[PDB]
Amino acid sequence: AFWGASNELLHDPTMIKEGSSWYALGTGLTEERGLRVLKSSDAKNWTVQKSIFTTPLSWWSNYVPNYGQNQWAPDIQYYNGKYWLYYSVSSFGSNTSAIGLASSTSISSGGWKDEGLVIRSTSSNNYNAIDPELTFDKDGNPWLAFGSFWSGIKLTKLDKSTMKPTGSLYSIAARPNNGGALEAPTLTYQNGYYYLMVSFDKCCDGVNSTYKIAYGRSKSITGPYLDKSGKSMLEGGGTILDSGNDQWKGPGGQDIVNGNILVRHAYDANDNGIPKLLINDLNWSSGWPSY
Ligand SMILES: [Ca+2]
Ligand SMILES: [Ca+2]
Repeated sequence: AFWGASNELLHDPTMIKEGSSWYALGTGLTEERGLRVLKSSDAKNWTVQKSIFTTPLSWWSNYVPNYGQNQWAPDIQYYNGKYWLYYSVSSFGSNTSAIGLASSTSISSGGWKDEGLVIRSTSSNNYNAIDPELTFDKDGNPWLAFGSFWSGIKLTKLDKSTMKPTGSLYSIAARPNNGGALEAPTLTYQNGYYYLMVSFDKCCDGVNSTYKIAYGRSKSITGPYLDKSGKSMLEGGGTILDSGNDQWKGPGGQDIVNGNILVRHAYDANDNGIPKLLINDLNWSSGWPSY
């Protein structure tokens, strides 16, 4: 079922439970520094907390010299006794970007240790190092998906002791004939399959907001991810979970929480087109994700 939509603005959400509260994190407000943090007791009515990175980290300028003041598209998990917070440092439209990592033993305390650079991109790369997603393979070991535009969604294994990349960089979703207009991966292993969801974006309106949520599955984490029709996500495949409705436009930025909750943003046609946090239960019983 549909849990509801938030009061508070949130874009590119991730969410996690800590004690008697839920925390939802998102892209920082454009006019502020850092990452946006919301807290609630009911996952519906949220209060805005002090942001993460109200002070920027000094190393960011070494990789993204004219980074925008807000950081983007956080991702969080608790693993091996710590919270791991991946996030994006970038500037609007650019593929000169970096994904950073911070760690904590408590979200409510608001203390984060800088773990440094995860992966970066420059104009010389055919991908954009934003929109991280931490996932776990069938052996419980960590991997990172990321990407936005250019040749699309990438995947690397992570070293379980440093939480940074190891091995080769794999390609797992692309839209070669629609301008590379996809972003924001989320990836989970359920019932013997790897599932990849991505946001398909508008390619051609000069704004490139999210538009639909699309999915595919694969027996191996490195793909190919195939949609319900059998089409590979590397060739623009992806079955549409959600294309919005009368009130809620451009759903995207989706993240799978606890295996069976889907959070996402969508833009409120009844409230100035502001992106809000929408949450549904997720069912996998069909072989595929469903509301
Ligand atoms: Ca995300
Ligand atoms: Ca996630």
